[PDB]
Amino acid sequence: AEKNKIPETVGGAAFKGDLRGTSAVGLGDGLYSHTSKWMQGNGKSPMDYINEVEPIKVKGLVVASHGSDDPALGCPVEYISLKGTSYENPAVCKYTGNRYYSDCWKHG
Amino acid sequence: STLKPFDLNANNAVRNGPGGRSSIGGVVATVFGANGFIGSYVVNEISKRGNQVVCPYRCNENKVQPLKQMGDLGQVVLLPEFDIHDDEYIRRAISRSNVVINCVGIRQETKNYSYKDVHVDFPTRLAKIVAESGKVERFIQVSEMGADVSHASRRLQTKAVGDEAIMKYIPDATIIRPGNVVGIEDYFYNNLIFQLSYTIVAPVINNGANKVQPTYILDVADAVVKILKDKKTSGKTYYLGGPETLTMRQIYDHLIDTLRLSNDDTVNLRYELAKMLYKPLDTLRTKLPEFPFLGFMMSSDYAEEQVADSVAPAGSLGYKDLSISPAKVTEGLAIEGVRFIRVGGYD
Amino acid sequence: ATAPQDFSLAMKKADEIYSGKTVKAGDIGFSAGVPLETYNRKVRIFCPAKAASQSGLGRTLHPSSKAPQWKIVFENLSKWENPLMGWTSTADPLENVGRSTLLFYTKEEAAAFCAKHGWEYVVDEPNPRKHIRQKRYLGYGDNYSIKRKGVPDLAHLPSNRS
Amino acid sequence: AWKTALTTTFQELRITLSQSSSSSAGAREFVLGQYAELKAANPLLPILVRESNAAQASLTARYDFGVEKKVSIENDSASGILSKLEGLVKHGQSL
Amino acid sequence: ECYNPKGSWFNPAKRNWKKVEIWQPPQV
Amino acid sequence: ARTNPVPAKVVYLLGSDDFKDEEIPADAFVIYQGHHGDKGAARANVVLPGAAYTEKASLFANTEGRVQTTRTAVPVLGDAREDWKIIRALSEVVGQQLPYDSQPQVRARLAEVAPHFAEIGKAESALWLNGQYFKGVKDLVAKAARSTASLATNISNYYMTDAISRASRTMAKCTAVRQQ
Amino acid sequence: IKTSMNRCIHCTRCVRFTHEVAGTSELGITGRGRDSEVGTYIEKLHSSELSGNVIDLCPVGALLSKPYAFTARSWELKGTETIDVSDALGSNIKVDCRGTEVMRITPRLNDAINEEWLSDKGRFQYDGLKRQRLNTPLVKGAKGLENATWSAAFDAIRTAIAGAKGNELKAIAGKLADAE
Ligand SMILES: NC(=O)C1=CN([C@@H]2O[C@H](COP(=O)(O)OP(=O)(O)OC[C@H]3O[C@@H](n4cnc5c(N)ncnc54)[C@H](OP(=O)(O)O)[C@@H]3O)[C@@H](O)[C@H]2O)C=CC1
Ligand code: SF4
Ligand SMILES: [Zn+2]
Repeated sequence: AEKNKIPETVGGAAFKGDLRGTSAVGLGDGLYSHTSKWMQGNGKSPMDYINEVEPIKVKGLVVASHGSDDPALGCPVEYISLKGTSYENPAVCKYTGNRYYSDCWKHG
Repeated sequence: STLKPFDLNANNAVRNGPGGRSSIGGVVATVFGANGFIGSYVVNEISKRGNQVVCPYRCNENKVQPLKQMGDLGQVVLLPEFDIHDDEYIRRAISRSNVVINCVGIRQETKNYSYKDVHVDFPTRLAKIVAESGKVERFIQVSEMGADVSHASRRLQTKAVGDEAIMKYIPDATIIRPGNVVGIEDYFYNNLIFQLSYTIVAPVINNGANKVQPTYILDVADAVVKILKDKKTSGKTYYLGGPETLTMRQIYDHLIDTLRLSNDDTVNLRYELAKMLYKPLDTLRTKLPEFPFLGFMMSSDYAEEQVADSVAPAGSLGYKDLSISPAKVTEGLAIEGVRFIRVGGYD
Repeated sequence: ATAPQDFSLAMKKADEIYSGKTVKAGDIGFSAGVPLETYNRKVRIFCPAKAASQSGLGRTLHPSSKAPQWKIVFENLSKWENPLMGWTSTADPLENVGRSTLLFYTKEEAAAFCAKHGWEYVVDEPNPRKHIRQKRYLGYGDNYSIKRKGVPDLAHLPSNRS
Repeated sequence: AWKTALTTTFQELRITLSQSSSSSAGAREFVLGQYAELKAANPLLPILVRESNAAQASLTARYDFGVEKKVSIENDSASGILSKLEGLVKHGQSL
Repeated sequence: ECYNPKGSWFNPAKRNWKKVEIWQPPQV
Repeated sequence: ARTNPVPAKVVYLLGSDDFKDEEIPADAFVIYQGHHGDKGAARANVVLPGAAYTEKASLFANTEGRVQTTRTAVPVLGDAREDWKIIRALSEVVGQQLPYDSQPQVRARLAEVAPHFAEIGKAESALWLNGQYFKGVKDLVAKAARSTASLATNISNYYMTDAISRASRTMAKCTAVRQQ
Repeated sequence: IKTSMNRCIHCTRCVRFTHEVAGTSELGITGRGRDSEVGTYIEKLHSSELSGNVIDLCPVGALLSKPYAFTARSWELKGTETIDVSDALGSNIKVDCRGTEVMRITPRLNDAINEEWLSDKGRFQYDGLKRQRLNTPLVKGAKGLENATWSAAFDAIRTAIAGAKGNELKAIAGKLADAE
């Protein structure tokens, strides 16, 4: 099945039905998942870690994301739009993978 | 010259590169007896061309050290614990292998292993294990020229019985049958030299009448490569004799000449006497461990195999069928090793 | 296009003062001492075109550019993957020398170098780049011209309507 | 007469000429005057007229089994072109 | 004998790092 | 061939995966030469691997007739070869050896067959001979009948038109997006 | 097309292309002042087959190629100037490769044929160059098409041609066959 499926993105930091940018690594071996290509075990993947973390509520229409708590010990400062975000469909920090959502746009 | 492919199924897909150390050859080989004199050169030839060689060895890290250099990263796989009686280990060793070469043999008996075990039981069990797999495409067995079922010596008789068993289980196996192999690590010239120099008297069975066809190690290794590069060779036995046939007296004389020995130290220990001096010592060997003091030469089996003419049969396959010209073992690079010792201008 | 007016001035002046003695084609290749099979390889003398992502003209043959832009490149040969680590393995000695270091100001310079070493070469001229805007949008004024929909029809005027 | 027999004889006919040259003027006259009649006589025969600025005028006929005979047509009048084509047909008959 | 590259003989699922999928002929 | 149609006994497919099914009599011996496995390869008794346009230095002519040439961006895969070399090797094997033995010799043969092929990168003007051709084919154009078809494109789906596009996953996604 | 509109400097190249060249008129500057934004006001997908060109036209990576996403950097790629066989236009392209893999295809300037524009099929069909590839000669048997060497395939073709004679041999050329 996976041999003839179109590579797709789940949509956490992307959209539900988009193409996934893919290189040809693992195509001969027969591996078609991102984590399978570099991890050969059966342990929990870092993607499994990041999904387990829950979205965090913030006030405002923009949140400053430094990745870590200290600005100089993490990702570059990033400003994420909170417009059109809810718990089910949160905004994502591209560097860290943290998820955010706000109710301010609904005048709350 | 045009490089010829290794005639293995689906090799054309996997193979890529010029054919060197870093190139990819589609040959994965399990060479039993890799650390031995014959096995090391076969491993060198296969691994030199970018192929992967699995070398099962009885635990000895210093003995298998040269095999580490033979190939690039991950090409020479050294398996630590090899036992001829362990089936599961043999299956694991040949798991990924598409060619298997068996160079496992004993020159002398001990208490742990006899001729019948190593030369008969191991070939049959390994033959069954290779046959059940199906992935293995080529099988090569190395045997002596003089091996025959109707042979006085037990070694050369058990070897022929094991070869027949292999031919029965695998019909497409090739039986390589070289003569006395000359090399830097050989047991032919080295034993003759040690006999001439560090032994009180050099006993020669009869007068050296027995004829032999010694061959150089590089020639046998190239013959192995030519066997693997042709599928038409399968199912055939090749008698890899040397270019020149020599009696043992000529070889002893020429060693004495090259070494510039003062005179002839060889004595006439005729047959029917070695058969009485060494006959109890064989039973001595079968109940004691391996001892450097006495071995190989000082056995009735050696005397029995030195009273016959170990020469290729007239109608037979040989180096010409493989398009190889064997190099003379009495001149050139082959004879350099004994030459370095003394040439009369040396020391 | 005017002048660099820097070290390149002395570079060009050293170029014009000095000259090289003529030798038969291919003779220098024997003096080089490299394997003679190197000269069996074929040569392409070309100038790289502009990358479509960027709008800079430095890499192109433009009067702005003062750097050598004509490369000698050799044909691509076999490449495979390392069985252990999947690295790209090669046996081509001349893989990156031409792209990296063989840069020439003029096509004749690269042709002279190839003929001096004995390499057979094919020169590919870059597709000419002319900075000519089309007649529809020749200038900023043309954006708001009457060409868009014609002269405004005045049949809607109340006087013309009545 | 002989114009009917090109199909039976030739598998293909090639007319190479230069687009604008003094040497190929006769070839151009030949192609712009007799190509229609030759095609009318031999409908299914491929008569290929191929041209380039630096091209050298020639008349090539391919016979059965890939045998090709090339005849140079440079600086020859349109009538001479026709005679040379007739000679090509006769040569094809000889085979 | 714990860590080896994924292209090693020891690796359970040995990797041939081929970047192209090969056509499989239809059966029979 | 046109005068007396003959049921083909051996069909050579030079990268043709879009052939009409009636083209092969279904008892013919089919040799497929190409670089993707598709309808052509499925119906082949012998498949000969060939390089793609990214893997070979080859000549193509435009709709305007301008001759342009490809370069070898990436090396050939597996036990595949350049297509003209495959055909010349087969010619030697079958007993009709072809004169050329190198790529420049092939280019010279192309120049002999058509002089414009020597002028790579330049479009050559065509003499206006179209009227004389139609005067030549007077009887044939009369032979041609009328069909109950309307002038329209033959491209059903733009994203998939050749074997490379059909293999492409991205083109399949584009087609799915358009067809929803 | 992948979008990161946060990186968008408000040039109007994408809008001007979509209007003047592509002619689908889908993109516009919606908004006033600093919060002005570029894109379709509704949720719409860019329909032109020239859609890929906005990615090259975008100076600051706000519009990017989704198939070629996070796969390589520019300095890693070797570019070879070749032509596109997707159609008979013969668009001049630059194929960027890392090792043995083609990573992306972008146009080149040729005012004669393709000013600097490339169609989406030509731009994104490199994906199908990694799939369903033929690597080895295949000769048919009772078990189907099976691996064979070049000599064996040529022998089978020789045995087949021996039977056929004259017009029984037939050749069909494909869309991507070259002149040689
Ligand atoms: N003069 C020659 O060299 C000739 C050799 N041959 C034949 O070639 C074969 C080997 O040649 P050669 O290499 O010279 O012999 P060697 O004894 O030099 O090589 C023997 C190999 O077999 C291994 N071996 C022996 N017994 C056992 C065992 N019971 N279990 C596991 N491994 C074992 C040894 O490993 P370890 O070192 O741990 O014992 C060694 O690696 C022999 O059968 C010989 O008859 C053929 C013609 C002439
Ligand atoms: S071309 Fe790029 S930067 Fe310019 S408006 Fe469009 S998306 Fe923004
Ligand atoms: Zn962050």
